[PDB]
Amino acid sequence: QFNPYGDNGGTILGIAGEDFAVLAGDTRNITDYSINSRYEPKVFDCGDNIVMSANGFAADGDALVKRFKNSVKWYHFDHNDKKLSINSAARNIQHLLYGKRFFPYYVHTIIAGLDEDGKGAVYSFDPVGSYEREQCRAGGAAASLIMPFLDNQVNFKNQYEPGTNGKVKKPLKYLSVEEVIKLVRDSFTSATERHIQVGDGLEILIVTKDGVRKEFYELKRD
Amino acid sequence: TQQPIVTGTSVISMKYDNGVIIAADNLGSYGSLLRFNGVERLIPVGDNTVVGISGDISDMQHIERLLKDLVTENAYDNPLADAEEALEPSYIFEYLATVMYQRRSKMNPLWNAIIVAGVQSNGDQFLRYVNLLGVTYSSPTLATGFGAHMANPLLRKVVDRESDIPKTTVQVAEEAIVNAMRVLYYRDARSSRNFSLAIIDKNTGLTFKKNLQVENMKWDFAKDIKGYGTQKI
Amino acid sequence: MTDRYSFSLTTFSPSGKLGQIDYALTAVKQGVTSLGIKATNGVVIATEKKSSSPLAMSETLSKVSLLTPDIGAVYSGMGPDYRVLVDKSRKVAHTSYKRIYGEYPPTKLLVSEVAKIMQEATQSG
Amino acid sequence: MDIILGIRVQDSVILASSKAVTRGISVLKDSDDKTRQLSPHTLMSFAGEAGDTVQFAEYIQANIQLYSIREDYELSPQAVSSFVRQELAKSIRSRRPYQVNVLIGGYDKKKNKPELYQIDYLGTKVELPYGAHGYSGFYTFSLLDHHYRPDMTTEEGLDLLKLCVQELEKRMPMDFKGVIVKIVDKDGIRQVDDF
Amino acid sequence: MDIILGIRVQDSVILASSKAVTRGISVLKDSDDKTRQLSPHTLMSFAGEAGDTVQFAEYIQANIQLYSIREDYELSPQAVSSFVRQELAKSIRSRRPYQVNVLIGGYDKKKNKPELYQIDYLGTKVELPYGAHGYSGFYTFSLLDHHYRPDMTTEEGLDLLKLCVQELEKRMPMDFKGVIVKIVDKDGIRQVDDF
Amino acid sequence: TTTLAFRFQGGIIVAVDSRATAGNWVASQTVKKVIEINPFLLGTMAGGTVDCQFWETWLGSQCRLHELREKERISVAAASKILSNLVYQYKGAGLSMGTMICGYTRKEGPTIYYVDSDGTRLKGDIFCVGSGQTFAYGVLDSNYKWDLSVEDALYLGKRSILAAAHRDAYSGGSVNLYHVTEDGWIYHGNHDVGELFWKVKEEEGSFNNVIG
Amino acid sequence: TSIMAVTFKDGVILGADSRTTTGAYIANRVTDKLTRVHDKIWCCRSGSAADTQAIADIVQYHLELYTSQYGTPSTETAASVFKELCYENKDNLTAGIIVAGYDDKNKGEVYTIPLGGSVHKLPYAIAGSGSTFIYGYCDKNFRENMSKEETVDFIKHSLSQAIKWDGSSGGVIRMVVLTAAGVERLIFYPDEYEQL
Amino acid sequence: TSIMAVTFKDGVILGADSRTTTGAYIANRVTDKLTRVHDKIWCCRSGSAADTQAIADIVQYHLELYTSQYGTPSTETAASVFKELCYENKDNLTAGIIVAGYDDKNKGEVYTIPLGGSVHKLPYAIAGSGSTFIYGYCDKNFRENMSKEETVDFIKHSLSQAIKWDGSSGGVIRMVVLTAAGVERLIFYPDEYEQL
Amino acid sequence: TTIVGVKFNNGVVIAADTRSTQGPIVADKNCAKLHRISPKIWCAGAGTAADTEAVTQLIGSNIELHSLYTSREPRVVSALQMLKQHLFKYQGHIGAYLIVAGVDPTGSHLFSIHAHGSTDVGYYLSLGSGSLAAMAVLESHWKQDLTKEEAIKLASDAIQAGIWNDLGSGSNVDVCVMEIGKDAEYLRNYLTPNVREEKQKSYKFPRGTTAVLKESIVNICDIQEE
Amino acid sequence: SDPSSINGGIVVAMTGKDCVAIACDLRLGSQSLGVSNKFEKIFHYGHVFLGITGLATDVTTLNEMFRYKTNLYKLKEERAIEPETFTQLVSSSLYERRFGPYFVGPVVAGINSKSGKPFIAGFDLIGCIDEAKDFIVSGTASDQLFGMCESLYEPNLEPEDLFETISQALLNAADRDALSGWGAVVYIIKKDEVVKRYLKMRQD
Ligand SMILES: [Mg+2]
Ligand SMILES: [Mg+2]
Ligand SMILES: [Mg+2]
Repeated sequence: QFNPYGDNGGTILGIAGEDFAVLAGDTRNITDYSINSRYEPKVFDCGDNIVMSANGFAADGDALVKRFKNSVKWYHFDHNDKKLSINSAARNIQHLLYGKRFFPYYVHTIIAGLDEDGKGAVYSFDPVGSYEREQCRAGGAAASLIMPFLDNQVNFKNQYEPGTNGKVKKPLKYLSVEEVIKLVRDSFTSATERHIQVGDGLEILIVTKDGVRKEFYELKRD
Repeated sequence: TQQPIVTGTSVISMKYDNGVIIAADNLGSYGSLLRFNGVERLIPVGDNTVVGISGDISDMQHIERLLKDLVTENAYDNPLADAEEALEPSYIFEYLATVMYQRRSKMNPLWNAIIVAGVQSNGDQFLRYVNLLGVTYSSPTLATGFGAHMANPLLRKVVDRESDIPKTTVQVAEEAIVNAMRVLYYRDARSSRNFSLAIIDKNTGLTFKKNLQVENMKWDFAKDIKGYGTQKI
Repeated sequence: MTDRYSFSLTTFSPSGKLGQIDYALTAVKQGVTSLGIKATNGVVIATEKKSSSPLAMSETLSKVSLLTPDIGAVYSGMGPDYRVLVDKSRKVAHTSYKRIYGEYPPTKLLVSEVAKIMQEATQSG
Repeated sequence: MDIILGIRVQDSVILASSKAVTRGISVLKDSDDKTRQLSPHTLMSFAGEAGDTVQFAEYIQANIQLYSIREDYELSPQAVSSFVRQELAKSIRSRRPYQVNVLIGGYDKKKNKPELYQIDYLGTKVELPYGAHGYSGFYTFSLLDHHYRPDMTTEEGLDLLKLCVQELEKRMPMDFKGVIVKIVDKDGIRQVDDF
Repeated sequence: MDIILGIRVQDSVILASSKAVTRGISVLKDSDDKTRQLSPHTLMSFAGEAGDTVQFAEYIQANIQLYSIREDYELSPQAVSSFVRQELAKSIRSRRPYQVNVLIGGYDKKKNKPELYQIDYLGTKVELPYGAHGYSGFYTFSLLDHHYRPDMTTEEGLDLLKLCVQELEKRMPMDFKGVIVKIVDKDGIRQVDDF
Repeated sequence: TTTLAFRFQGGIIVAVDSRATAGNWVASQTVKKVIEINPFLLGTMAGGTVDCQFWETWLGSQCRLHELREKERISVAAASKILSNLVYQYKGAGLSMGTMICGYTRKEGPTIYYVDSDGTRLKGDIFCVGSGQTFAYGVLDSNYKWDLSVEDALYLGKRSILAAAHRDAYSGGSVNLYHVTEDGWIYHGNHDVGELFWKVKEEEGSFNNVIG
Repeated sequence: TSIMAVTFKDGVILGADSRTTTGAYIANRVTDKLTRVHDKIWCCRSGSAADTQAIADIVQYHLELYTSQYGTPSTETAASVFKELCYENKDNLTAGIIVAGYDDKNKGEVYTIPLGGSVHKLPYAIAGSGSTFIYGYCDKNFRENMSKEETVDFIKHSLSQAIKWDGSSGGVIRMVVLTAAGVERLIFYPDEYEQL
Repeated sequence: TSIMAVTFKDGVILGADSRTTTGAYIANRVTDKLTRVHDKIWCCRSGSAADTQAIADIVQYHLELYTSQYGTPSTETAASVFKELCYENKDNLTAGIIVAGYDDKNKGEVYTIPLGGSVHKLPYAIAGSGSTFIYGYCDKNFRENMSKEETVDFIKHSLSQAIKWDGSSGGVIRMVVLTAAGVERLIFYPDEYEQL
Repeated sequence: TTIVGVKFNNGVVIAADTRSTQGPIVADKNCAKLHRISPKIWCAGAGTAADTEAVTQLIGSNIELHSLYTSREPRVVSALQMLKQHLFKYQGHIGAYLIVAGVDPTGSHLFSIHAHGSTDVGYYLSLGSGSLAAMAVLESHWKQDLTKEEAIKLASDAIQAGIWNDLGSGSNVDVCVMEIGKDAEYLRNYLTPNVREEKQKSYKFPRGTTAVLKESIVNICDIQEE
Repeated sequence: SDPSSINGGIVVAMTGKDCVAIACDLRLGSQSLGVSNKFEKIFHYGHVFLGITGLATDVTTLNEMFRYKTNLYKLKEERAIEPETFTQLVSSSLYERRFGPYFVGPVVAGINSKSGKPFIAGFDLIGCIDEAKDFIVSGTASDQLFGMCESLYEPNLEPEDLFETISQALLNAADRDALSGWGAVVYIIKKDEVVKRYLKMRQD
């Protein structure tokens, strides 16, 4: 029997800052126990200061990203070059995904950017289009290895202030872009060690009011 | 949904400093039967692209005709059909990739793994993969089927990353490819000795080599091997 | 056929003596002298290689035997009985210990296992 | 849903229908009325798959109400039952059939006779003195066979119906949370609010 | 069978167990006691597959009674529960396992403490203040979590148990025909004949 | 999931948990299971999916078109039936949905409709939907009265979600409260279950089994 | 697998390819499928390697113990011991074995034992996946009482074709000659037989 | 079924057995598997009889209408029409067809179309269940530019072996010779070919 | 898993990677896959990890007893025969795929064993999920009359091909060299090309960060005197 | 259906400077239903500690079994069993049920009384030993524990620092697993003192 789906592995990570956002993802592409490419870009700049990644089955991922980019283009034509806000992009993506509700895009989609008040934003989608704005979201193969670490080190979960002994929580202080990138890199380094489908390279896209910037880092190739 | 009937095995390829090399044996298998020994599985499109195809041969022949039709269509009302508006590898690939994914989405795939190798207008090496699922990826070395498991490891010792491409000459790259084809002949039960090799260079253009053979094979050591454990005679 | 001797051949006499054990000890008494001495940093065991004939190669007959890498044994009495005990002692060190704990048994516990085999020949049918 | 009974006596038709609505592991409601008034003197109780039951019942109701307006005339219970049967008979060979069993209790004003029709989801119609759907008949029919008379009063019909419900409450494993009883006669449709 | 509850209060253990016995489509009995006295101060209620339940319960009973005679001594509830768990743990890897869940309510005369043990058919033992098997816990545990106190009297335990049974009677689809309640304390085992 | 909604003197209380799981994996602790259809209508999300999100925001579009055409607030009966008629068209296709459409109008008063992907549409006073519904039902049934205060009713809904969040493995995260009045719904905050549990345990004396 | 045994004037010759595949992967390209159960009684193995090895090892044991008591066994006796194992354990075995041997009294003999466990004495036998493609060729080209050189050419040409068409077969062509003179091993490489 | 088409000096010859079985029962022992789609373009049929007949009938229609408009079609054209049907309807067809024809410009040509719907131009082609047994024989014995008498002997000997080993094949050996001279039918009976 | 064996002039060498996995998760990043059957008979295992260890210990134990019984150093063929007959009895249910190598009075030997009980002889072999990557390297560079230094280089290069290209294999390269007339040298972590880079941050917590309910001393000691 | 994830639960073990730490959650459940918040998964036989995740009836059975075996070991050997020896015993015991296994994920932890060397080990259900230097994880949230441990862990932590690391590793892993939580216990083990701490965590 023909199986139209596949698993190209990979892992992605979106983190929303106070006035910035990052969307990171490893550059390894795989099938089963074989490596297809050590550098196959997964996170894309879609214009209008939005970055997107559709992780899972690469064919559906590429199709969705292509269709969303196309949606941004036609939004400009139809509405007098109006900038597509991140919240509007998110709703538009829901409809793209739910459009194939009964033959889904087999991907866990994440977009990142800035909201209309200039604050950092990350949106997270399941394969059939259920979505939510979030502060922190890892997706893909090593998502289960990364999220608990982020709950602890970003939201300071289970951490309390010494001396009080469980009475006072650690205060939720804001993280700088340099501080976030450290957590992103350590998440992927750790994920590379313990997950076979994660490695080769890490590509991070950082979104600010100034625009989209890229950063690449080597990962273990075994 | 179908099942492949007459099949072609590995297609292997790699980038080098001035272009790309691609190779594929001349066998059309019918299950375990090595039915057709004169099947060309590298199909050149113009003078700047070669599409290597593995998998179902009837679907390959269909793709072959689509490309032949693509060239015809590109020439229509196109005074620059042999110049600025000639077909690029990136155009040819994107077209196939669209078709492959559309077909999988109608649950009626072209049962193939395709590698489009070529050189662009600006001299850039083009090497990208697409298969029956519409999955695409690019890499300094690309291989289908058994090639992915045996050829890539060998080819990656030559070009392990992007920065190794300018350091690799056409003689070193062709040597690696020809060796990989020998390794596949040793170890792939659906391969043949006869194969075709194509080089697309930005300077010397398209060089298409037919009727090549795997040579310099090591078999002499077989005479010493006896039994399966305890047997001496 | 069948082993129809399913009853003890070693039994208590009126005086409370187990005859066959006493007679076994008499057979040990006739046997060639062997000894053992324990030092602070080692132990030594020794015996005489009583050659039955000068034509016989006494190197082939090993009275002192390795049981485990850290345990050795020597005997006095009937050689064949010793030989089979060494075979059983080597095996029991594996079956009832090494294959369970992943290490060789301590001296006292292997001795205990050997003793158990010899006791059973003193009570079994 | 679960239990729906019907009994035609001398001058009226009585329909009893359970109140329970169970969805999986929990009883979501214990006061559900599994019936619709098709016309002033025609009532239809129903039981079957979730959604289909009400969707069908309301669809029939709308069609009969449309006929009542167009012709300024009430269709006979027989005519309504034939219409309903045909819809179910059409339904069974559809892409997705209605999984609904119904009882149609009506009073024919022309003939001055009560009438009870039993129709299953296949479109199997039968006119009866007393009827049921599902496992309800297994428990009740032996009692009805014994006690039923065609010249029973409405008060006697209700007593015989109480005996049926008691037997169901005793021997059925499922708790159907009692029944809503409705009477159809020459004066129309009314509900017995204490049962 | 269906619902079995247990609650350990200050000075006693209370076991409630349904009375219904359904075999397929009919309720064959509405007064079934799903419990056995293992020793004077130890009671075991049980629920599971037909036949296996009673066969197991009586087998355990015989073994504990045998121990009581041999040693002229009553085993502690803990000791009995450990014995019972082992039998079920042995059972699960048998050719045909016992499909039986049990609650063991006992009063330890040495420690002067009530004890309630919950053991499923796999041999999963847990000592609890209150326990249940099957779907019983889904409805009742939220009420017990809210109201339960370790220093409750036996009369308060029964009131909390009535509230649990009422919730089961309201929201469960199956009619379990009420419960037989038994109390285990320093004076032994007795049945609450009105509930 | 655990979602409940009940009618009372002061209108409707809607309470939901916040957990979302994919198998044993907790995907999210911050999920919004109350859809804000419009300023006067609420819907709950139990069922497993986008299906409730997608089709209830769509419902909001239909309710808006209704009151544009009819120059009048849509009834809770009409709004709920638009949804039930829609999902009934998709019956068999595999939609997974269990929702309470909650509202408060002049002609109806406070009204709750349970809508289901099987096509079921039930009016009622108390509803509980999700994997932890049975736990929520226990607390509701034993403590519910029509003459509850808005303060006590809000607490009852909160406490009933907590009861489920504790026992049901697939429920938890945090509790979202809403109070539906005739002039519209009023949000009554997000309540972390972790903090709420210890707060309730101490103040109420409940959960004596648990060591705190 | 492509295996065959052919009787001729001076005795018998066993022939085989050397390819062993796990699916389409060639696990071993230099396999020795010609295996010795006695001095001048050999066999060609096809089917499950684990099974045919396990059988061959047991047969070798039986013929060793037979020789210790009753002297050299006949080729027929060897075939019977093979058959007894294959037939009685047919439900748990996937073995197609050709038994070939040389007596002085009986000279060259060939026995084939297919899946069922049946025995068939033949002038020559072919077996294995690749044998299907050479039934026509072998039938047309076989003659009785061939010379050693003719029989080697017959086997070499036959297995050459089997290898050419069967993907499961390949590598070197191994042969073992059984005559009064003794036991001679032969090997023929791809460059030799492919050009035939 | 055992079918083959062989090109030679003067043109091409198609050859086939005559056995059609339903399981182990021979439904027709005198089947004519050599079927005419045009004057000098014929085909050998294997697989589903209903399918191969339905295809052949449609092809004959297409080549008849082609001839009415554009004159005599090429053997390549005929093979393309066969392929188009077989490829586009591969999910609902079980057809293995060999197309053979004679032009004056191109002379004898042979095209094989296996299950997939692929086309393969060859000097000669073999197909059908019985073809498996003669891959070795045909490969060893085929030569290009044979005479008419040599090609008849090659086909006769080949199909003889296919029939001998394949239970699905049997009966008479039918042949059709396609040359500039015209169209000649040949038949060879069991008593003739069995003794070869 | 990637495991290889390579024959050379005066002996045989085996090698292996050091990654053991549970599905896509790496359980142990420095697993030891080279097992000792006897002092000069070593083997490498792939497949079900418990089965490979278990079956080598059992045969290794029986080999030791056999060596003591016969007063002879154990032979590779004895280990081979005992392994295959055991594995065949269980018909693949014991999922042990082994490359057995060693030296004995007969000479140097190299065999492979599959779970169903089949065995193969060779000068160079490879097993496991990275066997195709490893075999590609072996087929490209192997020759007759390799030296000890060439065989170690070849064997480790074959494992590397597995480490990098196969996802089932990774981390380090273990090697064991068994030369005739010499002690076998086990080279644990012969190569280490996969050390993790220093993290960007230290995640050491401030003491008293975790909330605690109860503390107590556990009594690990025995019942005390007096 | 899947035996190893009916009851749920987790165990994690870590090494520090002259100390080891082992920790577990307290949840026992019947799939979605929480049944007990006092089901401890760590046991000890002398100074050797054993954590066991998986099917609860087997957790109980194996504990009772290793108590049985280590007690007889002690009587015959006249000394308490060591972590290295016990690990081999656990492996042996599990593999003897090769074709009818206990559905468990055991974790050994302890300090060798003679050498003073910290030791931890883990097993699959069938007996394969995973002897790691850094840490061992087990249970329904093992993926989460791998992720936590891999980033949080650093070698040679002091006992009171190691406590914070292993506690935060367990807590945050259990909060991302539906079938783990409902309390937690952490053992800090030194050569001749052991401290047991119950952690305060969310009860959902
Ligand atoms: Mg929960
Ligand atoms: Mg071949
Ligand atoms: Mg077998």
